[PDB]
Amino acid sequence: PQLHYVPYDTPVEDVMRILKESGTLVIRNFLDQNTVQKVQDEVDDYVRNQPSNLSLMSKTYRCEVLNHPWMHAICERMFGPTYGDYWFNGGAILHLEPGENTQPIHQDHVFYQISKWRRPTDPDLTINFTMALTEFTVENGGTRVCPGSHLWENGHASPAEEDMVPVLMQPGDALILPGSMWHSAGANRTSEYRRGFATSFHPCHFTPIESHHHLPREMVEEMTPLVQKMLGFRTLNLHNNVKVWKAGEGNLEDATGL
Amino acid sequence: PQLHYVPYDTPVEDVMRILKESGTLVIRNFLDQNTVQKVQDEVDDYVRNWNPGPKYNHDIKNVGSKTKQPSNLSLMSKTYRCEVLNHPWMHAICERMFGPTYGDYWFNGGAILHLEPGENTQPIHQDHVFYQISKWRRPTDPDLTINFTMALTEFTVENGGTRVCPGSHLWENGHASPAEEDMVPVLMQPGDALILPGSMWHSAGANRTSEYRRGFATSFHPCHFTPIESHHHLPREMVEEMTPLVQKMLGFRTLNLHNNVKVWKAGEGNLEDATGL
Ligand SMILES: C=C1C[C@@]2(O)[C@]3(C)CCC(=O)C(C)(C)C3=C(O)C(=O)[C@]2(C)[C@H]2C(=O)O[C@@H](C)C(=O)[C@]12C
Ligand SMILES: O=C(O)CNC(=O)C(=O)O
Ligand SMILES: O=C(O)CNC(=O)C(=O)O
Ligand SMILES: [Fe+2]
Ligand SMILES: [Fe+2]
Repeated sequence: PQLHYVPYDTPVEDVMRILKESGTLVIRNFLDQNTVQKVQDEVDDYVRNQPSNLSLMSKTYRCEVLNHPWMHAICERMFGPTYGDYWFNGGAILHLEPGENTQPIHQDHVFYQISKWRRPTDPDLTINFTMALTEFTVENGGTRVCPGSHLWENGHASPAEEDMVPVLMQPGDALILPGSMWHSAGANRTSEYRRGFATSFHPCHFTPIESHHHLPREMVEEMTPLVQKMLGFRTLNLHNNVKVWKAGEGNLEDATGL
Repeated sequence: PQLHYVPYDTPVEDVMRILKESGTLVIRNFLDQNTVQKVQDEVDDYVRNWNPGPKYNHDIKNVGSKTKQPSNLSLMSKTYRCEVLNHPWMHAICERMFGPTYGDYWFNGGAILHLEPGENTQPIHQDHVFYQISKWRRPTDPDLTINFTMALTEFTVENGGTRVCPGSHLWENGHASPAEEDMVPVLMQPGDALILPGSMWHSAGANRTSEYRRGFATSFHPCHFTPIESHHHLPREMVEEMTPLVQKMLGFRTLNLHNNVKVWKAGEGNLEDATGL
């Protein structure tokens, strides 16, 4: 167990092996700097002086970020074998004000009640992709992980604060956070904001944190068929090819003429 | 255990008690006959199957293309969505079965259960089999889903009335299905309903009569599970006429987990706020 910084061209099989062994990693140059700027600009345009879904606020988020090949290559190998389809769970902007204290160390899957039935050898209930807007430093509250704690049994006490390993990222790097990885944001002891944005996916049989059916139709039709399924507009296929999120007998996209 | 037939005014505690011991039961007079007949009429009025007259009628113009495929029961039948889904027995049981562990529940799926004459016996199964998380679940854990099978026609042994195996909900997950001789047919009049948790081994019988065995099913499951059916193709006029309870059941409102954490949100607010319900 150890925090690994790997390049963008790392083989997918190496990321999964590091994910199983260490429970987290950082994929550098996950997004290019211009995509990092576009999503912040689009969010700033929407909430120009209340924030809603990131896919509603940012065209780059729903058209570019949610089509990221790394997110889908990882999610396919993590959820595919057991659950079949996956879809978008939630997405937020992670903005730390200067002077913010250390966030409590937690696992993301704690709000799944079925996580208590889960065993550390089972596939994760959700996975998070935390992408850096500003740089992440140990002093501005960058996310801290506890490599290997994803294998701890249910009910294991949170890691001690001294066992937390800060994650250092340039803008565009991504930290991969499976739902079982103990982690928390640090205390921003600097004068500037530490800003990041995240995506999360989970099995299609799980209800997402966010619904996207308040989004206008043109916003939906400009999405790829993959992102449309991610955001809850297409019927999902379980591993047995039994279908959930159906429209009576047929597909939801056929009933809505997507 | 034993298959219990209980009257409508049975206390809620006794019903959940029976569900814990035997894993299933029937509530007599769950619905009145006229209500379940309204659902069928509304379904027939939506599908609009061609009904051949007494003799050939020399049809030329406007032939065919009238029949629609069956959609959600909440879309086809106003009685289903405006009355059946507000049933106090469904919500009393779902509250006590899902509330303490999952918080909110919502609609999972409906079904038109019509057994053809000569239909053979259905494989004996558990309804929660299509939840992969059922392999992690213990028999003492709460159920992953519950089904309410309401009879439209009479349910008999010969017409393939649903069979249950009382107590089989407590078997370990690796347990083989019950033998055919273990199954207990469920005899029901129109309006009765079979209460069917996801862990109860059951199956439709062979319909060895010349008439259809007809009925309707509702199912609910915890709010953190994705329902079989989506209802977001439904017209907005339809959603406005459902109760706030049914709007939450059919996926138009934000759901609350047990720890007051919200899922099915609209960004940071409620879905019903972003849609202006
Ligand atoms: C909005 C959320 C909900 C999320 O904050 C929730 C469930 C929010 C409420 C919580 O009790 C905690 C603090 C336990 C929590 C997490 O700890 C997460 O981690 C989650 C699951 C986030 C996550 O994992 O990914 C980011 C992108 C995100 O938007 C997510 C889905
Ligand atoms: O913002 C961060 O660095 C970490 N945030 C979380 O883990 C969270 O919000 O669940
Ligand atoms: O039709 C019946 O009596 C029982 N049906 C089922 O168990 C089913 O459709 O899953
Ligand atoms: Fe987190
Ligand atoms: Fe069944």
